Amino acid sequence: DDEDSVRYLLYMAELRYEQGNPEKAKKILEMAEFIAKRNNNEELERLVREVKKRL
Repeated sequence: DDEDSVRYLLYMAELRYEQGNPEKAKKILEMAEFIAKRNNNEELERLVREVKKRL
């Protein structure tokens, strides 16, 4: 239900941050946040902000 698509994007933003690319990680995070806030699941947006605490 598109929830996996947010988890996929979140993992990518961590990798791009891990590889030392801060700009791409924010962009994938912006895309992951757009979809998450348009999903009916509230845990999805909780995970997004949690990942934002890691970046």
